[PDB]
Amino acid sequence: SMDNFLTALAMREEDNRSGKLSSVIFIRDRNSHGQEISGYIDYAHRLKTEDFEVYFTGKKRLLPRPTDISFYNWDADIAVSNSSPNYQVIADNPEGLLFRYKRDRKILNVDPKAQPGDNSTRITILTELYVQAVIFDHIS
Ligand SMILES: [Zn+2]
Ligand SMILES: [Zn+2]
Ligand SMILES: [Zn+2]
Ligand SMILES: [Zn+2]
Ligand SMILES: [Zn+2]
Ligand SMILES: [Zn+2]
Ligand SMILES: [Zn+2]
Repeated sequence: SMDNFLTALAMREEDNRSGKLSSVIFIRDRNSHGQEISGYIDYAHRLKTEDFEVYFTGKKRLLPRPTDISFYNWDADIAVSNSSPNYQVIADNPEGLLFRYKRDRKILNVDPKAQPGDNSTRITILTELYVQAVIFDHIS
């Protein structure tokens, strides 16, 4: 069933689809072969390309992938920044991991504890689904 995580995504689905809101989902967890993974997911683009019923009904867990905005698997020596339709990866250094929302050109600092940026909020989701889940919400 849905805990805080899927409820949070369900609450944001309509506005992500329509473009009123653009959410980036940070998940740190593990793959199914015992390695930690983390990465940043463009929620609106995933909605556009996948039937989210699979996730809402618990048929599959949402997880970050190498094709997402950025993705890490330290055990596997993988760290990639492919960007996404809605976000460009613009910096990654001690001052922050920075994405730019392409439509409005505003900068998001997407470190899991970051001060997120203009018209962005960050919320940690308490969920048993993942080691850490953080949602950044950008109001365009
Ligand atoms: Zn798209
Ligand atoms: Zn697409
Ligand atoms: Zn739906
Ligand atoms: Zn999948
Ligand atoms: Zn490890
Ligand atoms: Zn940090
Ligand atoms: Zn706002």
